Order: sequence, then structure tokens, then C-alpha cells
Amino acid sequence: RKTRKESYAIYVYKVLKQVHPDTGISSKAMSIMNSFVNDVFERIAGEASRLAHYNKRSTITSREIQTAVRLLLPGELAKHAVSEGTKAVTKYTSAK
Amino acid sequence: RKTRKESYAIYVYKVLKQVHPDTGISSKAMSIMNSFVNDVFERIAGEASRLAHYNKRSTITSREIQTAVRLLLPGELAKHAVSEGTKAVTKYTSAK
Amino acid sequence: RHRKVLRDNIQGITKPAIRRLARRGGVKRISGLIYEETRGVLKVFLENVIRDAVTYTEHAKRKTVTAMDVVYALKRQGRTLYGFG
Amino acid sequence: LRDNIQGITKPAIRRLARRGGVKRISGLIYEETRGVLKVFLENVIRDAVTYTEHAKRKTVTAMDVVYALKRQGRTLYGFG
Amino acid sequence: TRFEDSPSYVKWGKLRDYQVRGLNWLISLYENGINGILADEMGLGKTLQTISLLGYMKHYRNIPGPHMVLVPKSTLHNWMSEFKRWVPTLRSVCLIGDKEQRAAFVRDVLLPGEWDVCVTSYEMLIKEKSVFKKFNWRYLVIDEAHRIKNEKSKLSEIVREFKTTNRLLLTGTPLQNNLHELWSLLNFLLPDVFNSADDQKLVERLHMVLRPFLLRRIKADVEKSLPPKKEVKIYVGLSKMQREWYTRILMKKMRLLNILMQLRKCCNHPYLFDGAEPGPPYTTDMHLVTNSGKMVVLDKLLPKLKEQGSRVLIFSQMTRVLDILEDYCMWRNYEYCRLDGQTPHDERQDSINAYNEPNSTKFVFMLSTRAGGLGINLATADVVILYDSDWNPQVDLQAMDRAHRIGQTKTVRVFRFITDNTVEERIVERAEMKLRLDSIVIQQ
Amino acid sequence: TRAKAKTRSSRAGLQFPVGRVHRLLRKGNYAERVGAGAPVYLAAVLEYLTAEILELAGNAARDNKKTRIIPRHLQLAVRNDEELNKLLGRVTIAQGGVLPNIQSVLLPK
Amino acid sequence: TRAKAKTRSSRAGLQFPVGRVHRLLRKGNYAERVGAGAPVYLAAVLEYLTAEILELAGNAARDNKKTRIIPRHLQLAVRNDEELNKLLGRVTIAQGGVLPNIQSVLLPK
Amino acid sequence: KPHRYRPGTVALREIRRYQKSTELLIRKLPFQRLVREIAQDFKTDLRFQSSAVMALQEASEAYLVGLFEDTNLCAIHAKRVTIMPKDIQLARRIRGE
Amino acid sequence: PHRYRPGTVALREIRRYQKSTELLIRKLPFQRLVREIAQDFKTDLRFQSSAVMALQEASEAYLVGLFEDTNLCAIHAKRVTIMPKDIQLARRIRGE
DNA sequence: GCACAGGATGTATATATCTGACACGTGCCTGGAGACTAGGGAGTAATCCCCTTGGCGGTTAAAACGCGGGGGACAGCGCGTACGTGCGTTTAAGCGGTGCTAGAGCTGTCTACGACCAATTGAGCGGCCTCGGCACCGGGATTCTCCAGGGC
DNA sequence: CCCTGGAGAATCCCGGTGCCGAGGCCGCTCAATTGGTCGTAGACAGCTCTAGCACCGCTTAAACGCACGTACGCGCTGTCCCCCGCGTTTTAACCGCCAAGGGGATTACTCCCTAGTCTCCAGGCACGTGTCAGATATATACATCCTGTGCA
Ligand SMILES: Nc1ncnc2c1ncn2[C@@H]1O[C@H](COP(=O)(O)OP(=O)(O)O)[C@@H](O)[C@H]1O
Repeated sequence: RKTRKESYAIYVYKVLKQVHPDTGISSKAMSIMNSFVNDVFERIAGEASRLAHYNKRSTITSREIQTAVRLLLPGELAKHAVSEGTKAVTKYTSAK
Repeated sequence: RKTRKESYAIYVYKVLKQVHPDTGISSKAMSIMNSFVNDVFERIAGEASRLAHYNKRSTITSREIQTAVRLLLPGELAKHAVSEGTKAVTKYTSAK
Repeated sequence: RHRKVLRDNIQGITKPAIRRLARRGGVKRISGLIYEETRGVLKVFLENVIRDAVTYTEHAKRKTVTAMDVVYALKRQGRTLYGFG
Repeated sequence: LRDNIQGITKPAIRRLARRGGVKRISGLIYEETRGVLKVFLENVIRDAVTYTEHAKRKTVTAMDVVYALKRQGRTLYGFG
Repeated sequence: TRFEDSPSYVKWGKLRDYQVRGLNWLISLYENGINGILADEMGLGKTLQTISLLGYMKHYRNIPGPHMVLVPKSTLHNWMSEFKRWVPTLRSVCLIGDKEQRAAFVRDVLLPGEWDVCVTSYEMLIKEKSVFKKFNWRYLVIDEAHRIKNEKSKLSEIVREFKTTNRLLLTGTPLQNNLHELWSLLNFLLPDVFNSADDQKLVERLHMVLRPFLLRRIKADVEKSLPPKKEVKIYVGLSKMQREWYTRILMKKMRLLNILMQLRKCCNHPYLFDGAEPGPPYTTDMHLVTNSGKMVVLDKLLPKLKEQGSRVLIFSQMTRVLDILEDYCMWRNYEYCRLDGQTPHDERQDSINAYNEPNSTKFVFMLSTRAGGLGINLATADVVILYDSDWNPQVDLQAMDRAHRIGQTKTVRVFRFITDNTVEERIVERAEMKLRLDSIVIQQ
Repeated sequence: TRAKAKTRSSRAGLQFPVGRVHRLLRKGNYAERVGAGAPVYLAAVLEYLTAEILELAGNAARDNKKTRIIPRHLQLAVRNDEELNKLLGRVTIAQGGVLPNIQSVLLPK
Repeated sequence: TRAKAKTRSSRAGLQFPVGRVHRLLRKGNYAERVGAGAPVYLAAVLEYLTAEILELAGNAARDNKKTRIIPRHLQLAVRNDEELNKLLGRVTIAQGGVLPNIQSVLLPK
Repeated sequence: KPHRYRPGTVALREIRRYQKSTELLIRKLPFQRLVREIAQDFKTDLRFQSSAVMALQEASEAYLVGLFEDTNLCAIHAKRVTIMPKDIQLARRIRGE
Repeated sequence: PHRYRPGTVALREIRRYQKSTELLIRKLPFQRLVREIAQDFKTDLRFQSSAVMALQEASEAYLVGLFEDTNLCAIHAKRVTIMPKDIQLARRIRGE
């Protein structure tokens, strides 16, 4: 038993079952999806860090994340992502 | 009294007098030099941080700085910069 | 009840100005259809840069666009500019 | 070792060009393609070897290759 | 105990009482080594007094030193003609034209040093500052001295840079907005006397301080004519569209950056805004008057005055408002004459001459408030309508006196249109404060 | 006592790990502090992008009469969508191939 | 007692602020720990790069028969040198102009 | 009878002149109006600084100059001397824009 | 005897290889080339199989994109044959 | 149909002037250096076993070589067309002002709410096994395409 | 000079094999809970300098419209040789298998290097201030195009 490796595989599988209820994925495709998730996380987090440094803050917030997704995602993807993220933050605020 | 703004102008002027004693520099060229220094600093520091994260460490050392220099600079500049940095580190650790 | 429009602002980038840019680029002969194409390309480039700059300004909770915002937008686009901070 | 770039053969270059979508190929294309491949591989392998030496390993890893490709602006999905 | 009669060097005319006493005051000023401001209203021979002073300083005192006169471009020909007519003995030169003419002039007439008086303009002074720096000027005369009233201005900085032994400010209205302008003028005059930044504690102290530096004579020494003006303020209410746009602008797609500048024209006419006018057909019929209270009152008043004495001048601060007025007059088939900043110089003279013909069909003359070059002799008018009010009361005073000239024979009515409960009330209050300050300081 | 543990992902109705995202933000040297809404927002954005790509790839795999998504399907889905193509312009997908495309000049006349 | 203060730049033989570099590294959110020799190495590297660029720009200025460096001289120095051209390929210099270059086919013949 | 240069010598003189200078080749006021018009579509009630428009003009001129260099190279590749929208589009397509 | 015209088989190969997804270079020669190139920077280097596979994938993608751009250059020249001049033009416009 | 002379244009070169920005000097204050203590990160040694390298034999797909021919590349030619060059007219850019107000940057204070830190824990998630269904391989019959010959 | 008529390639349709994806079970470590605290950012107040909006005056360089002539883009044709499709022989890649050992990966231990704190002081930054380098103008000297004209 070697060290433990983290991956987004189970969450990607949950999303896949939600989207296409009776479709599967292969190991190579799952590795590609994990790489994509890591790359997008890195881009958004780095842009948010740059914004925080530019404005001379010390905290990464939902406003920084929203500005980062506006900067990085193109057009309609940015609009839909902003809507979904705002929805999630609103539900988390109400339910907590 | 206006706020304090930090810049590398004093040190750029010192290096200019060291390498070309009878030579001046305008304000806009000083802005360009300051921007160049900031950009190179940010590139090297980001590469060193990425190296530390890749190798699962938490300290930025002269090894990280040297590797970042080798990754970012093209060949002859890289090797001359390595020589200069090694000279500086050796002189710093010699009796201080 | 009086009105008078002047011209499109994209026409302010004139044919002699485009010719001067082509001369600095090293062009000898220029076709007559080049000017509209150049205006479109310039418009697209400016649209991208200004959208990023306005996003930065809105995040900073400001209504004034700064050279810093322009520099950050250009760095995002991959066109680092020296000489403005 | 030596005489290994010639191991990249004319049929292989033709297959690559066909996947690129070209019909007729000049006879001088093959040496030019070999040179381009050499320069690209040299850059990538140089960066990967720098990463490996910093890690103080004797083995070059797929993660090192991926990091070199990413720092050259050629992100590769499917190896980590 | 000074020169009691017209001098000898002045030919073609005998100087009258006010100008001879002004010349005595200027001579006493030079003798006491003090520089002063000559504010003799607008048209009682300030140019003639300056010319007589220069002639005196050249002839009765053998000092042929160089002299410079700064004037607006519009007055250059008049100044040169007067110099040739009244005191032909002195040699006066002018610097005008493009680069070739300027260089030819400086190489041919200026540098050799045969000239005695130089009559240049503001722009030519800014162009040739380096050339003008060399000479050791004796007398520096600045016509329309309110041009340098703002420090940090390039003209004021350049004129202070010069080297002179005597100075003389020539203005009509020294105080316009605030005492900082007067301090700037007095700092140019005597930098040593006035160097700091700034009814016994005030008023009287100001009068006694400024008395040895100023000489003003209101247009009452001669009179015998010029029936007094009657000013009436007409209050108007916003129309429905004006009210809606006013509320929408106050609460908040067109940009609204200068909110005061949007409230202004909103008081003038909603048609100035994009989309407020009705649809694309773009007709001109009865929805222009009914959408503005000022338009309603004006449409009630203009036919009345035309049945009455007519010859009405309309002064406005907006060329867009002038366009709307032109459309209204064309609809009503009046005769409208327009004078604007964009009107070419030849058209201005033709328009004023046509409006001033002994018998002409012209009824409405439309002018921008500050576009006049302080001339424009419209002495045939009867009613002055200030459609919009300016912050500076002196601008409105000049607009009024363009119809209150010497040739006027019938009393003039000044109708000032003010909207109730708007920013125009604040504008009028500010103008009243400035006018009261100017009256209490200078007019007394 | 202690209440029953509820995951923040369940509180936000997401299928992505909010706590894991928060830990990655804290360990990544991005800023001194991290807010409460930033992990939720980032997880939601990641979930939306994953859903979009998976939907397009599943449709492509359906057109190929397959039940499993492979890198070829992923590449087809990415390159046939303008937004995802602009987002992943500088990305190479292993074993993804190229789009079928022949210039009209090369076709027989 | 208390020995006289000596700057790390002086002890290293550099003309650049080693202490300011250390402070910027610690405040830049790159890592939670910073070694002692890393600021020295970085300052030396920055000094070498600045010296190279300034020497080339001064040579260009002397070629143009001027004693003050301008952005045009900086651009001429950055170009014409393969190392610095590659290092600053994606960088625009304000009012730096372009290199004199005319293609051979355009020359009269 | 009047003196006239050949069709292309004045062009080469202009090339040398504009490759020797460093100034901006676009009129400031028209460029500023264009920038404000473009910013209108993204946010009304927007104000600009003088430095922002200057930086935008510099970046735009540099981009256009580089594009024209690539366009000239493509035109020379096509055995031509006159640059064309075909050349501009090919340059943009290869660069990835 | 049946003989296809000069260009039909090329189009068939184009369609086949654009439909396929496998590697187009021989793995052992590619590995030998990679090891030979690696001998320049360090001695007695060892490689993972995944590393060589990733290098080969990157090389395939780079060459395919370059050939697409070269074909576009050839079409611009009103030709159907691609040439080293076309390859050089593509590299120069790309920025290499 | 060539080679050269001269005219005209532009460009480079010297010199004189002037100005405003660069380079220097001063005060002071804020950040860097000096000395010291605590604590965790990384260096070092040792062990395990995974993975990498080396070697061999047999298949067989793929590469190399040669041949015969048609299609593409390239040089030459001719034309009529769109662009360069110069000139006279018009426009608007650029500079200098008025008059007012809000935006933004800074300095300085207050204060409170949200994020960090620590101890406890229990459920989520990763690793290992296992099995059955989809992907793959092979074989057969279809449909489509491309090329040639000529009666269209 | 397109219409049949054959060949060759691709495609659909069945049937048998294998191995990998999806599920299920165990165990641990990492996120959730609760409590306490502090310090960062929001809020407020005052000052000062810039930007926007509607105007005016003036100067003058630059854009604009126009006409003429000329390189040049573009079509067209011919020639030739070069690349391509096909068949044959050689070659080494590929795959399965075995064997040995180097080095990656993990763990345990300890020390030493950095973070954090408190003093103290001096180096860098804002502010004035003078003067010299570079821009600009003006007048020659020279280098470049262009054309006409004489001549073999
Ligand atoms: N010969 C004269 N001398 C003095 N004043 C005159 C003379 N002729 C006319 N005026 C007055 O001068 C006024 C306009 O002259 P203006 O240009 O104002 O002169 P100034 O600038 O010297 O006051 C007229 O109203 C007229 O009454």
C-alpha cells in the first residue's frame, strides 16, 4: 500500500451519471478530465491571487472568483458559470 | 507630502554608472528598466514557487532560484547568471 | 427639431494613418480593400483589451479606467507593455 | 548513439502530412521536418532534464515532461 | 495742476474731459512710479487715452524706449488705424501672419530697431516669446486685461517672465467672479506691493487700498441719451416631458456624467436629449412649443412684441437651443438672423449690417452669449431675451449692452426666463452674489 | 453533544468537494486568507465546466454508437464547440486525433 | 556592545537591495519560507541582466552620438541581440519604434 | 515636363523615415473617441485617464505594425508586392486569432 | 492492370489517417532518438515508458499543426505541393 | 538600345540659442540590520521492491528500391486596371481659455464580524478483489467509388 | 465527351473472446463541529488634483478629392521533370519471455535554519534647485534619382 493519491474521479462520475444516466467513461478519459479540472482550478486561483495582490487585499473571496471567471472564461460560458456560482453561494448562505 | 513609492531607479543608476560612467538615462527609460526588473523578478519567483510545490517543499532556496534561472533564461545568459549568483552566494557565506 | 450626425468613429483611423503604419511595417504597395480590414482588426483587438480593462476597473469598485488596468489587461492578453508602470 | 534522426522515415513523415491534410509533398520536406523535430525535442528534453536534476533523480518522469510542455505553452492532458 | 487741455501731439481731434483727466491720472501714475488699471466701462476712449499716454511719454519726456501693446486679433486693425489717425508721429508695427511673414517681419523691421510701438496679439506673443524676450520693454499695455485674470495660465506666466519698467492694465470689468482675479491682476501690476495670497473691516478698506491703483468712470458723465433698461424676470414651469426627464436624471441608455450640465439643458429643452423627441417621421408642428415652458412663454410673447416694437435679440448659451429656436422661427415664418461661434467672420459682418439696415424685414437676431467679440453694434433692437442665464453676470451685462449702445433711442426690455424649482435658481443666485460683490467693490 | 456532520457540498447542493477545494486553496499559497464563499463558487464553476464537456462528449459518443467516452470523443466535443475550443486552444489531448477537414482546392474537380 | 550595521548587499558585493528582495519574496505569497541565500542569488541575477541591457543601450546611444539613454536606444539594444530578443519577445516598449528593415525584393533593380 | 519620381521611390523614403522615428501615427482625438465608443458597450458612465488612452494607442500601433510585417511576408511568399486582405487573413489564421 | 490516378490514394490516406487516432511514428526509433538527444544534457539517464509516450504525443501534435499551417501557406501560394519555404514561412509567422 | 551629364530634389552636416528635465544636495522617517529564542522542516542513513534495462527468437508488417507516366510547377507573354505621385482645396486637429462638480487617492480612526487556530471524531474516500458486458477480432455480403472505352 | 461496365475499397451484419470498467468491502485520515480571539476591511471625514460637458478663439498641418500615367496583378500557354501509384525484396519493429540490479519511495531520527520579536539607526525617498544636453532653426555640401541625348 503506497501513498494516497487524490483525484476528482468519483465527482466526475457523479456528474456524468447526472448528465447522461446510462453512459460510462474510460481510464484515459478520466485522467484527461482530472487534468482539465486541475488546470482550470490553477487558472482561476492564480488569477484571483493576482487580483488580490493588485487591490492590496489579503483574502480571496467570491468577488475575486467571479472576476477571475469573467476574465478567463469566454462569453456565454462566463455568464452561465457566474449564474451557477451565485446560485450555489446563495443556497449555501441560506442553508447555513 | 505625497506617499512613498518604491522603485529600482537608484540601483539601476548605480549599475549604469558602473558599466558606462559618462552616460545618462531619461525618466521613461527608467520606467522601462523598473518594469523589466519587476517582470523578471516575478517570472523567476513564480517558477521557483512552482518548483517548490512540485517537489513538495515549503522553502525557496538558492537551488530553486538557480533552477528557475536555468528554465527561464536562454543559454549563455543562463550560465553567466548562474556564475554571478554563485559568486554572490559564496561571497555572502564566506564571512557573513 | 434639428439633428446632424458627423461620421462613424471607426473612420477616424484614416487611410493616410493606415498607410503610415504600413510604411513602418515595411510595405511598399497597399491594396484599396486593406483599410476596412485593418479597421475591423483594430476594433476587435481594442474590444478585447477594453473588456478586460473594464472588468478590472469594475472589480476595483471604480468608474475610472487606469493605465494599470490597461497594463494588466495587456498582460492577460500576453502583450506585456513597458513604460507605464 | 548516432544516426537516429534517419529513423524518422519518409513513410512516417508522409503519414503525419496526410493527417495534417496535404496531398503533394516536395522531396526536400523530410530533412526540414527532421530538423524541426530535433529543435522541438531538444527544447522539451532540456527543460525536462532540468526538472529531473532539480529533483535529484536519475529517471525522467512523465510529470517532468508534462511540466516542461506546460512551461513551453503546450499543455498535455492524459499523463498526470 | 496737470494737463488741463488736449495735448499738442494729438492731431485730428481734441480730447474731451474724461480722457484728458485720465491722461493726467496716467501721467501722475508714471511720475509716482505706480502701475494701474484703466476701467472706463466699455467705450469711452480707453484706446485714445492709451495712445495719448504713449505720445506724451515719447514727446514731452525724451524716452524713445520700446513699447508693446497686447490686443485681441479683432482689434488690431482698429488700433493701428487709430495710431495712424490720432498720433501719426510715432512708428507702430504689427506682427501677424504665418511663419514666413513672422520671420520676414522680425528680420526686416523688428530686429533692426526702427520701430517704436509694437501692436501684437496674444497668439503671436505666445509664438514669438523667445524673440520678444530679448528687448528691454518700457511700457507694456494689455488690452482686455481680464484675459490674464487666471494665474497658471501660459499667457500670464509668459507676460510675467518679461522684463519691463512700466505696466498698464486695460480692462472694462476688473472684478467678474472673485477677488482672486483682482489679486492676480494687481500682482502682475505691482508684484512687490501685492505678494501674499490675499463697513470698516471691509468695503472701505478695499476702496482705500485700491483707489491709488484704479480709475473708473461709469457711462454717466455724458448721458443725455440712452434710456434706462428695464429688466423683468419671467418664471416658467416644466412641461410633462421636462418633469419626467428631470426626475429620471436626478434619480439616475444615454450617459449622464455632468449632472448639472444635464439638468441645465433639461430646463432648456428635452429635445436636446436622445430619444425624447417623437418618432422617426421627425415633424415640426406644435409639439416643440408645448414640450417646454420657456417655449410656451416665448410663443406667447414674440407675436405680442412683433405687433409691438419687435426687433428682438435672443441670447443663448447653447447652439443646439439656437437650432431649435431656428426651427421654431422657420415654422412661424419669422426672419431669423443667426450669429454663432461657427459663423464665419464675413458672414457675421454681413448679418449685422443686414439687421442694422435703416428699413429691413429682420425680426429675430439669435446670438450666443459669449460669441460676441465685444463689438457688434446692434443699436436698432428693442427687446433682449436671455433664454438661458450664465454664471458670470458680466457676460449677461455685455449681452444686454450689445443693445444698450450709444445709438439706442428707445428703452430696452430684458426678459430673463427662469424655471421654478430647478438649478437655474441656483445659477441666478450665484450671479446675484457675484454682481453684488462687484458693485460693492468697484461700482462704489 | 455534537450534531450530525453535514458536508458543505450537501449544504450547497454540489457534487464537487468544497472542503477539498478549500484545503487546496489554503495549501496553494494564493493568499493569506480564504473566504467562505470562494470554495463554493469555485466548486460550482468546476462542476458546470465538467458537465458541459461531459454532455458534449456523451452526444459525440452516441453519434459513434459507443457507450464509453474516450479521448477521441473528448477531442471531438472540445473542437466542435467554439467556447471550449477557445478555452482549450493551447491544449493537446492524448489520443484525440484531428477533426476531419480537407481544403476545397484539394478535392477532385 | 552593538556592531555597526552592514547591509547584505554590501556583504555580497552587489548594487541591488538584497533586503528589499527578501521582503518582497516574503510578501509575494510564493512560499511560506524563504532561504537566506535566495535573495542574494536573485539580486545578483537581476544585477547581471540590468548591466547587460544598460551596456548594450549605452553602446547604441554612443552610436547615435548621444549621452542619454532613451526608449529607442533600449529597443535597439533589446533587439539585435538574440538572447534578449528571445527573453523579451512578447514585450512592447513604449515609443521604442521598430528595427530598420527592408525586404530585398522591394529594393529597386 | 514637371519633375516626378518613379512609383515606389517615395514609398521607400517613407519606409525609411517611419522606421527611423518613434512617434505615434494615429490621431489622438479620433483614437480617444473610438476608445470611448467601444467602452460604451461595456459600461456607461465610464471615465478615462490620459495614461490609459496613451497605453491603448501604443499597444494598438505595435499590434498593427507586427500584423503588417507578417502580411508583407505573406505577400512576398505569394510572389507579390501589394499586400491584400488574403495576406492579412492568412497571417491571422497562422498566428491563431 | 488497374492503376489509380495520382492523388486518389493520397485522399484516401488523408481520410483514413484523419479518422484514426494512433501514433504515426515507430516507437523504438523514437525512443532511440530521445535517448540520443538526452545524452547531450546528462549521462546515463533513465526514462519511464510514459515519458517517452508523452514526448511522442507532443511531437505528433506539433508536427500535425505545423503541416496544417504549411498546407495553408501552399494554398496561399496557389500551389498544392508543400515546400520548405512554406514550412519556414509558417514557423516565422508563428514566432519560432 | 545603351552609357553618361547635368539638373533638381532630398538629405546630411555645422553652428548658435534656448529651455525644461535631469542630476545633485538636504532632512527625516520608516524599513532594514543585530542579537536571541523556539520549533518544525529538511537533511541523512537504511531498507524494500518496483521498474528499468539488457538479451533472444520468431512473425510479419513495414520500409527501401526501382519503374513508368501524367500532372503540377515554373518560366514567359500580353493587357487593362488599380495604385502611386503630385497638386489644390477643405476640414478638423491641436492649443489656449471659462465655469462647475464629482471621482479618486491619501491620511487618519473606529470598530465589529469573519477568518484563523486548536482539540475531538466519524464518516467520506482511497486501495484491493472480483466478475460479467462491452469492445474487439474475424468472416461474409452489400454498396459506393473511380477509371476506361465509345457510342454517344 | 457523358454512359455503362467492371474492379477495388469501404460498410453493414453476425458470431466468438478477452479484459477492463463498475461494483462491493475495509480501514484510516481528513473534513466537520465547537469554542475563542484578533485583525482586516468596511465605514466615515477631510484635503487636493484630475476628468467630463458645453462653449469660444485662433493657427495650421493634415486629410481629401482629382487626375494621369505606369508598374503590376492576373489570366493563359507551353514544356519538362518530378512526384506518385504499384510491385518486389529486404529489415527490423513488435511481441512474448526471462533475468538482474539500480534507484525510487518510504520511514526514523535529529539538528540547524528560519520565523518571530525587540531595539536602533541610516539609507532611501520626497522636495527644492540649478545648468547643460538636446531639440530647433538656418544656411551649405553632398549624395540620389531621373531624363534626355549622343553614339556605335
Ligand atoms: N472719436 C472718438 N473718440 C472717442 N470715442 C469715440 C469716438 N467715436 C466714437 N466713440 C465712442 O466709442 C464707442 C466705441 O469705441 P471703442 O472701440 O469702445 O473705443 P475704446 O475701445 O477706445 O473705448 C462708441 O460707442 C462711441 O460712442
